[PDB]
Amino acid sequence: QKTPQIQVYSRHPPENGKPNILNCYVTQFHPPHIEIQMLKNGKKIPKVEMSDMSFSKDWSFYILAHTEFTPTETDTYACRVKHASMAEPKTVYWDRDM
Amino acid sequence: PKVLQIPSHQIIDMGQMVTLNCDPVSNHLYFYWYKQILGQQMEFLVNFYNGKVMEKSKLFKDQFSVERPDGSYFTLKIQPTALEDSAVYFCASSFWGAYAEQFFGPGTRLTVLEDLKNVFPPEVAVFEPSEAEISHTQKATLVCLATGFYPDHVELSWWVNGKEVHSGVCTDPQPLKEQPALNDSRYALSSRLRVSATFWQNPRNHFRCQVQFYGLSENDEWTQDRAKPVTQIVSAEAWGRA
Amino acid sequence: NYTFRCLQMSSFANRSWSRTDSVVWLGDLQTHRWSNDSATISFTKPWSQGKLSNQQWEKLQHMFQVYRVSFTRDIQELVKMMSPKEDYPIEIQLSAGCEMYPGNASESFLHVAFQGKYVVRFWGTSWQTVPGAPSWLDLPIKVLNADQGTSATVQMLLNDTCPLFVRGLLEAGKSDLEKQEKPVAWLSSVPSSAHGHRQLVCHVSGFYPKPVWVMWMRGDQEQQGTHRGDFLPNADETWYLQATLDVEAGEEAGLACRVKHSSLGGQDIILYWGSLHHILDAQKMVWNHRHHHHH
Amino acid sequence: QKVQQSPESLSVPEGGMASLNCTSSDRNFQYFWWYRQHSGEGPKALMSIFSDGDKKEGRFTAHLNKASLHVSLHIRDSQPSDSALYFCAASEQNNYAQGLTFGLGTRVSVFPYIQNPDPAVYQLRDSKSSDKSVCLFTDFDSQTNVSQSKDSDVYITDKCVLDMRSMDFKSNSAVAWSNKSDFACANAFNNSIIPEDTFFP
Ligand SMILES: *[C@@H]1O[C@H](CO)[C@@H](O[C@@H]2O[C@H](CO)[C@@H](O[C@@H]3O[C@H](CO)[C@@H](O)[C@H](O[C@H]4O[C@H](CO)[C@@H](O)[C@H](O)[C@@H]4O)[C@@H]3O)[C@H](O)[C@H]2NC(C)=O)[C@H](O)[C@H]1NC(C)=O
Ligand SMILES: *[C@@H]1O[C@H](CO)[C@@H](O[C@@H]2O[C@H](CO)[C@@H](O)[C@H](O)[C@H]2NC(C)=O)[C@H](O)[C@H]1NC(C)=O
Ligand SMILES: *[C@@H]1O[C@H](CO)[C@@H](O)[C@H](O)[C@H]1NC(C)=O
Repeated sequence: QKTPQIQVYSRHPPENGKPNILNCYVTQFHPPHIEIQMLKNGKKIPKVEMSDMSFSKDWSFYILAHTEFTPTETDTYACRVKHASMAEPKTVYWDRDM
Repeated sequence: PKVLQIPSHQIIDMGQMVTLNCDPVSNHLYFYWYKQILGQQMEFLVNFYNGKVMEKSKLFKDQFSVERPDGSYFTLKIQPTALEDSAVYFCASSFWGAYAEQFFGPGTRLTVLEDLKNVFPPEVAVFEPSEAEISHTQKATLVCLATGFYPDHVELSWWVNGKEVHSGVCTDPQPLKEQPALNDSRYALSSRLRVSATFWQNPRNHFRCQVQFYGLSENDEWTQDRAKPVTQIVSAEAWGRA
Repeated sequence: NYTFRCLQMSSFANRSWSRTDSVVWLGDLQTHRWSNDSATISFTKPWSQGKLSNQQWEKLQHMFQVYRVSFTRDIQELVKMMSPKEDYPIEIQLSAGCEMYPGNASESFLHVAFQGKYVVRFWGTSWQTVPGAPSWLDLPIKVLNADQGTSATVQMLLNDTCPLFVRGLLEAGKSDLEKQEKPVAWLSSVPSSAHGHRQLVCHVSGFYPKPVWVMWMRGDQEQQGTHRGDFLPNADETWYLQATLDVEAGEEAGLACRVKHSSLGGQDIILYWGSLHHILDAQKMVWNHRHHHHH
Repeated sequence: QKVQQSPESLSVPEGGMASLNCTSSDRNFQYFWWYRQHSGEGPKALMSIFSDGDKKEGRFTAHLNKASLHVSLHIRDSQPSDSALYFCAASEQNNYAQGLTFGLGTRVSVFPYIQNPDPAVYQLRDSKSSDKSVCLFTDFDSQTNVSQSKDSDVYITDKCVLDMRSMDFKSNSAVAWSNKSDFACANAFNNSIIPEDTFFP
């Protein structure tokens, strides 16, 4: 088993009020069975699109979650990931300054 | 584990619909039909898989139709029939469509004729061994002659004392036309059986030449006032001479 | 030089539950996807069929469909023979394709990993275990090699089909493979990590093809303490990359992020830290916070 | 033609060797199959040969040279069971659903060695009524070739090989008959190259 690495980032510069796309890049995991959730203020985003699952040179799996979003000064965005290698779901919050 | 074909031989009149049956190998996916003219050139006709035709040759006319319904034979229909369609039809099945062994069936001998008036069964006669040969070689060769049969639908077999023998038997591979100049000439076939002089000299030994002809069905109409040339057996017998 | 990759993901939970999903890539572009629920291989680009005729593609799909079915039956049966008896869950991954070289030169490959560990390869005319693979695999391999129709099919797929298909695929999708997508850059700062230090982030997004150059500069002097991050994919089949610089308070002045990429055409993105373009970007990208780092 | 085979026909002694040759005229038709059909049956595949070099399956070896599109078949220790029509089929490269492209085939005839030939022609009388007569040319060597009939009234069959399993004896035989009363066994087979040591009753 391999613990997944979650990376949350916007497609275009995080200008407020401007429609953008928020990406969540889950990598370095094994087995391929995973549950990826995208959150808006801790509430499940419904229209989340997923990339087809694939794997890297080291046989470890990778997947890209992404949703259309209009970032604001006051809202928070996160990626909740459930995987066999973890006892508790990991939640990485979108931090546009990193 | 063998591709089966029903019937072995079939005689049909021009224009009529004919169905050639085939039972492929169980677990095989890709099915085939081949046409073989005069036991020489083997011609591909059709490739059938998933319930559709996957590949067809130029030889696969609009008269030909192929299908495999669930629980029944892989068939080949010919409607209407033409004189040129007289050939041996081979069924074949494989696990793959290419690069894997195709398993062939015994084939069906289709014979499309202008009129069935040309169909004649064989006249079988056994020729007793030469007394010269018995004294010169101490071996007795007896020859069988099957004559005046049309079409080339014959199976010759030797029967000694009620049992079919294969040792010392030599049937001709292909028969000969009585009139090679004629388009529709009756064929003739011969076979030879050799036994020791001591065996032939015994008058208690019974030697029989059996010829199985593949003629017409009861469905076919016979207008001419002669015996019907059906799928019959014409056997000729002889005893040992002391 | 391009590499064509068919990535098969097979998962076996029990004697009844199994799942086989495949994804196909020509370089960093997805060309196909074949999910268990779909009975046919689906194209992800207009040029995914390459220069193959509809009949040619159909013939290929038919054998692939037969393969998927047979492959599940075959593994489920080899699981019974495998020791220890039934080690569920079973994770089998298959990596097959060819690498294209100039001219008619190409090199095919078929690699298999059991439980995420590379164990088997198809080499020449037979399936073979790789050095280090578990000794119990030798028997199922001998059994696999008995299938004459499988070795013949795999040989044609690898030797002929793969390079022939890719040759026509590169021709059909050249416009899309040779696409130049302009990057876009922006700046940010975070109080990480050592006391009295501030990390300066340079974000670069939407560039294609993959190779770039992102460096923090102080005039013409390349700042040696630049940490380039990993390439992160975007949904539109472009790339994201970031460069960080840890600097003491006030040392931010005079710094600039320089971005060099093929699509720009010599007109490099230069973002000056402190500049009006920078203040005007900062002003529209603000949010409510305090920073946390896990890395 | 797409698949050229040589020779048209071949005759090999028992225990002897036979080489069969086959060439493809199309560069795409580079993958080969060797099929064998016994007179009046459905063909049986001997072996496939998709990679260059030799493929030995017992007494049978197939060699391939894709570079020159040439495939061959070598039979060692030829047996009478090997007497058949040898077909060379070619499969098109990168085509997953296709038929076979057979050549005209090679007629292979495995003949036996005659230790002591006693060539003679005998007159055989019918079992039912003497009205019919046949001429049997038997016990001749394998070198002797029975030639085809010139006269249309007289029919002469091709050479035939009998095997007396119990006795371990084999003999060649030709049969001739005529509907015409003006027929003699001495003045029969005249068109054929019969040896001078021939016996006549
Ligand atoms: C698909 O591609 C693979 C390669 O990636 C290919 O496998 C190779 O096929 C060739 C030929 O069939 C093999 O080469 C032979 O190897 C042996 C020894 O290893 C040699 O005996 C061979 O013969 C040579 O030697 C003779 C002298 O004694 C010469 O007379 C003769 O001319 C030869 O030079 C020959 O070199 C090779 O082993 C494999 N490669 C591997 C890794 O196994 C395969 O054939 C292709 N399949 C298809 C259907 O095209
Ligand atoms: C998708 O995954 C499932 C899981 O095995 C496959 O469903 C099985 O398929 C066969 C034949 O259709 C059935 O006998 C089984 O009952 C199914 N098993 C289960 C657990 O559902 C399915 O075949 C795969 N999808 C496709 C298109 O093949
Ligand atoms: C087989 O696997 C599935 C899901 O992984 C599970 O729900 C199912 O109960 C399993 N079968 C049995 C008999 O437990």
